[PDB]
Amino acid sequence: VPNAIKKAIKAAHNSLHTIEIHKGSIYHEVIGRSGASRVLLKPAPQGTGIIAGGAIRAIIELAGYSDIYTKNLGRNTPINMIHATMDGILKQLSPRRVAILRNKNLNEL
Amino acid sequence: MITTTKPIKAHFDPVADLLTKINNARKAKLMTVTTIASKLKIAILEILVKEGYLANFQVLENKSKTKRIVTFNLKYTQRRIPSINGVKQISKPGLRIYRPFEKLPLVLNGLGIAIISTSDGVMTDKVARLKKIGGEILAYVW
Amino acid sequence: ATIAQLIRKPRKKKKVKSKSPALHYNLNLLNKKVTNVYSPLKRGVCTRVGTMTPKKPNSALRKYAKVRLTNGFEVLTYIPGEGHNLQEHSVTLLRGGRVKDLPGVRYHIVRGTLDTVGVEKRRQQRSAYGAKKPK
RNA sequence: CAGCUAGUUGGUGGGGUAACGGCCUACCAAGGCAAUGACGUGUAGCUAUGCUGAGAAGUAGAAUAGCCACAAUGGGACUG
RNA sequence: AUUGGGCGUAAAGCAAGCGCAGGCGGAUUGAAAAGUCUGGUGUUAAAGGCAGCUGCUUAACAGUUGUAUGCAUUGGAAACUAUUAAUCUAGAGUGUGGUAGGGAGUUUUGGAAUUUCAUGUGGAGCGGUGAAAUGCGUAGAUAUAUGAAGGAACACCAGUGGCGAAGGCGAAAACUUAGGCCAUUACUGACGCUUAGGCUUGAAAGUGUGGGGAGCAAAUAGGAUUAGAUACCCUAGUAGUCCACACCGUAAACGAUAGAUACUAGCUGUCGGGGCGAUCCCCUCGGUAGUGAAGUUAACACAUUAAGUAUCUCGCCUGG
RNA sequence: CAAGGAUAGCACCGGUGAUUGGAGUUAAGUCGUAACAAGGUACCCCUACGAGAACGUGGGGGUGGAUCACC
RNA sequence: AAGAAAACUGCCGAUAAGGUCUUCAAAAA
Ligand SMILES: [Mg+2]
Ligand SMILES: [Mg+2]
Ligand SMILES: [Mg+2]
Ligand SMILES: [Mg+2]
Ligand SMILES: [Mg+2]
Ligand SMILES: [Mg+2]
Ligand SMILES: [Mg+2]
Ligand SMILES: [Mg+2]
Ligand SMILES: [Mg+2]
Ligand SMILES: [Mg+2]
Ligand SMILES: [Mg+2]
Ligand SMILES: [Mg+2]
Ligand SMILES: [Mg+2]
Ligand SMILES: [Mg+2]
Ligand SMILES: [Mg+2]
Ligand SMILES: [Mg+2]
Ligand SMILES: [Mg+2]
Ligand SMILES: [Mg+2]
Ligand SMILES: [Mg+2]
Ligand SMILES: [Mg+2]
Ligand SMILES: [Mg+2]
Ligand SMILES: [Mg+2]
Ligand SMILES: [Mg+2]
Ligand SMILES: [Mg+2]
Ligand SMILES: [Mg+2]
Ligand SMILES: [Mg+2]
Ligand SMILES: [Mg+2]
Ligand SMILES: [Mg+2]
Ligand SMILES: [Mg+2]
Ligand SMILES: [Mg+2]
Ligand SMILES: [Mg+2]
Ligand SMILES: [Mg+2]
Ligand SMILES: [Mg+2]
Repeated sequence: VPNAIKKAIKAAHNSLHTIEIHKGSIYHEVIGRSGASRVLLKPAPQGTGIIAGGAIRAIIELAGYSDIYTKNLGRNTPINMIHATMDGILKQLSPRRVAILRNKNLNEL
Repeated sequence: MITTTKPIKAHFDPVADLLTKINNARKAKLMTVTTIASKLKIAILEILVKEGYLANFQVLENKSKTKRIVTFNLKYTQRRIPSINGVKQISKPGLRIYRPFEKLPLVLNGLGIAIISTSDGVMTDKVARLKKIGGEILAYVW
Repeated sequence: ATIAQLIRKPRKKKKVKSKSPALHYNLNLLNKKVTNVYSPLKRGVCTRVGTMTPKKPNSALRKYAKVRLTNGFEVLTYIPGEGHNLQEHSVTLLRGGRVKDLPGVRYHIVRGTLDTVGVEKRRQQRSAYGAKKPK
């Protein structure tokens, strides 16, 4: 265990992805797919807390996000749950970048 | 003027025809596509270019005025990644979706656009909310 | 499948079966009809007691018992606890359960209820096995 | 559970009913329902509601409240 | 699993086709306003439900005010669907012009090869096997040469192939007949896709009647092997395999992948029509294969002939 | 007019029944070794017959078959 | 010079029951 522990430790240190938060939560509802694992993430009002359980709850706490609605619609393998959760959070679109591209006004309608 | 060489065909359902064309062009990084022109399809393209997902949409007619085809292009940035992320049609043939104004959907918390044709042709979800009138829901575009 | 296909033949839900079916039958006796009324626990006489070996992983002598519930249905039941008194004609009260090793038994002989003396010399888990207070 | 229905379908004159009405009568006809499920079987008082569910809904129709039906079983009528 | 699932290898695409009713469905114009949206009015009993307040020592609880959901009627909206009145050809068909096929049925014909019989030569084995033995042979077998009869199947051609919806189709000819590909300045003008029920076809085995029977061979007999052999081997051997007319309607009936429509890199083959004109090769339109990225998958793998991006319709699946 | 009674034959549903058929569960039994490797006769599907039994053989259908091989 | 080269088959059946074994990363003056 000690060996494998520190191995995975350094491993995550190497592969670290960058996450952006909006008011502590996730901006838009998203479904993360990885194999046969599908994880649904939904924006939450400030106060509900992390309604996640298992791999998703660990990810949400470790990412920084507070309020988050989740449901595991697929398998219960921790590796695939982490894969599906990270895929859903990485495909997220910022409210800013969209309009920039889209040639609109910052967030204005 | 614009000439072609290939025959232009279209599926019978005018919303998902466009959606399949758009998704395939987006996935394959293709730019110029063609399809048969209908007033509903023309009108839906009218609201999309004001909201900014495609650049141009050109409809042409024959010398006899019996057939028309609209040829639109997508808005790719310099690095070649599109503005459309995903399109999904709700009111497919057979099962038509009717939602009142109070139950008008919000696509991706307002980032995407919902196409709703209430009584004066297609209209985006936000302006539909402004008019406090609802109706037919064509497709989800984000 | 398809909207038209499902409109014609809707989705039929799978059924649900009980685990203690013999416990939900009440005989009126005046008409001799069997109605389906759920009941927590019922009563039954006894028509055979002895030993029977278990399934595969577990091998040990075990006590079983046949019963004739208030209604007209016979089911094999296991004699729980250590020490027994059944003698081919002792009333008993039965509840739900499932002994994994023995195939067919799906009820437990409630201890210390009618003609079954509670297993004495029992402290821990004395409520389940019908025992009062040694103090 | 694939045919069911012979006062069943319609008209005529009359009677009866608080009232319309094969509700009943005599005559004249042969229709009516049914694969979009008649008919038959089994089951059950219905609803507002109770419990559960993010929702769509699932489930039981405690108490109580609305409506219906019943008063040992099966029929008839008086009074009003 | 309408929201909210799947059917190549895990349960699940009927064997295939012709298909009525049903569902879905090209483009444009006009009307109506049945869906759809919206305004007004009525109602949806009270209690309960959610929000606020009060009263019980606060609560539980009780009261209090607020709080929807649907239906009907009326007044408008006309984008889509539905209805009706019409126009158009791009869908689908028809004709003309090119054209490839073992597509099917009926009737005739032909040659190798086996068997039997007939006639010669001939003289001791032949046959069979892991090794042998039943068996055939001086009544002259096997072999060799010629001839006759009869039944069944059609070497080579024959394929990194063709046709049909599937099962299937391969000697030659005639008659009848089905579908398909390419180009259309022609024509009708949405006549189209799917299909519950229904109808047609549907390998081989099997059935009934009447023929036929060369070879082969379930069942059966014998000789081997074996601890035993009702099996694998050998020698015999009936039904059957064949034809006509009637049934049976099942197969790993498999591309383990329903049909239709639009789009999505490329490369290598091969076949057909068309364009050029020795082949060869180039291009176009299609059919049949290999390799292969995005994409999909649990993986194997699929990948323009999808299991990819999507729609319509039908069939089917819900632990053993 | 008519509850009820008697007679009469059909219709539907239930219980039980000598005897008998298979089925699951099971103790370690009794005869083979059919399948998984080329499982020692490749396997599997449909069908007909036969045999203590798994199964054998004939006809058709498939590779969800091994070995084999090509510079 | 274009060669090849060739399989071959006797017989060969069975193996009583239930059974360990991963303790753990908290992380270390
Ligand atoms: Mg009742
Ligand atoms: Mg739920
Ligand atoms: Mg009540
Ligand atoms: Mg009650
Ligand atoms: Mg009483
Ligand atoms: Mg599933
Ligand atoms: Mg399967
Ligand atoms: Mg098939
Ligand atoms: Mg099948
Ligand atoms: Mg057809
Ligand atoms: Mg039709
Ligand atoms: Mg249209
Ligand atoms: Mg109320
Ligand atoms: Mg209250
Ligand atoms: Mg000869
Ligand atoms: Mg046959
Ligand atoms: Mg014999
Ligand atoms: Mg022989
Ligand atoms: Mg016979
Ligand atoms: Mg079958
Ligand atoms: Mg086949
Ligand atoms: Mg491939
Ligand atoms: Mg079961
Ligand atoms: Mg074997
Ligand atoms: Mg052997
Ligand atoms: Mg074998
Ligand atoms: Mg014997
Ligand atoms: Mg045999
Ligand atoms: Mg066989
Ligand atoms: Mg034999
Ligand atoms: Mg065979
Ligand atoms: Mg020997
Ligand atoms: Mg043995």
